[PDB]
Amino acid sequence: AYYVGYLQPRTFLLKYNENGTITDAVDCALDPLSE
Amino acid sequence: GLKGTGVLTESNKKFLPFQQFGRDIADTTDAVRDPQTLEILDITPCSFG
Repeated sequence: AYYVGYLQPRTFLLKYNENGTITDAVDCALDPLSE
Repeated sequence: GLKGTGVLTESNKKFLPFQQFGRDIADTTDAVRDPQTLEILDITPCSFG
């Protein structure tokens, strides 16, 4: 099975760790808790 | 092309193999890759007060 998504102009708050690896993110237009 | 002033000490930063610049809290470049030897070098501005 193969999966196709589509890209939208969207703001994220990226959680960089101490090693420089993005470990988590918040989709800033998902829900009002994310805002 | 990245112009700046500071001391070029050893960074001790674990860059990913594609990464070239290091930023910490702002638009300043905290760490930079050497273009020739690929050693990761810190940028600390010269001592002030």
